[PDB]
Amino acid sequence: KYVDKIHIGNYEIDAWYFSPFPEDYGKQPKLWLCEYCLKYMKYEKSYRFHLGQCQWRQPPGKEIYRKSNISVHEVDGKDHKIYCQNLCLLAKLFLDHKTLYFDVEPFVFYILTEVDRQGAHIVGYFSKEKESPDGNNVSCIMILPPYQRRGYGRFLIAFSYELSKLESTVGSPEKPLSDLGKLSYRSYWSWVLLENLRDFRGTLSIKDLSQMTSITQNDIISTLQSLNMVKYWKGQHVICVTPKLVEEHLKSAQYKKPPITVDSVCLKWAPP
Ligand SMILES: O=C(NNS(=O)(=O)c1ccccc1)c1cccc(-c2ccccc2)c1F
Ligand SMILES: [Zn+2]
Repeated sequence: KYVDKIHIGNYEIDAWYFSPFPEDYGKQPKLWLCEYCLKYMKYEKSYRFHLGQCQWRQPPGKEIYRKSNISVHEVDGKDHKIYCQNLCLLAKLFLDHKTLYFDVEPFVFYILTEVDRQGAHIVGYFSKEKESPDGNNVSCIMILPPYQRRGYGRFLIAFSYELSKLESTVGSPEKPLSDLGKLSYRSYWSWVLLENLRDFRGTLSIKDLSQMTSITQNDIISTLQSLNMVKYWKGQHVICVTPKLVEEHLKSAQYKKPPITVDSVCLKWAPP
């Protein structure tokens, strides 16, 4: 009765939440999605027919990042409305709190793919308001279940701050965050701030760290509080840490997986 399982590419994936695909699509045992254009179909036969006809082998929009077989496409919701609506309905399967599926024109979408000889395979994405009155640099961020906890979420969160740096602005993801999203941001912020605290020593203020990382002062403070690296003096949070305590944190299992890194040399983008 609601969609509860999808087939996309070589994966079958169970749903986590309701998504408002048309009612008729929910009635089927599975929903079949083209992994390139994201069209959703009701039958294995209409899916197989589509696979032989469809000419897409990557997302639409512009490839703004490519390094080896990792790529990011920027897709404006006004230029590619149907693709973006399809992506939003797919994402809502895994996001409890996303509420926008059809009115995609105010958004830009950054689609992460991993490329082989067959084409560019969607891993996840994040959406971002073209104009955010609140300074949100991510609206929703979703990594499909088979790629979760494998470094792709870390890449996309880093990528989102790389755009913010290019815009000379700080940014924070729109709340509420998902459960995975919270853990992932907390770990990313800790990593970035600890690595900057290692490389300086260093007369870095919180404002300094915000300008260097595009992480907001508030998210830096809440992170530094969770690491017990801040003292408070007459109304001001101030950094307080030894080089050694910084290394103790970084030696921990959390920060030991080799990251897929965002190479600024491979990013092609300027503020619109
Ligand atoms: O994969 C993830 N994080 N794990 S990760 O290895 O990339 C990572 C992230 C940050 C720090 C360290 C490791 C990840 C990161 C952000 C969002 C989601 C997500 C949220 C709701 C529904 C579906 C997915 C994630 F799954
Ligand atoms: Zn297709």
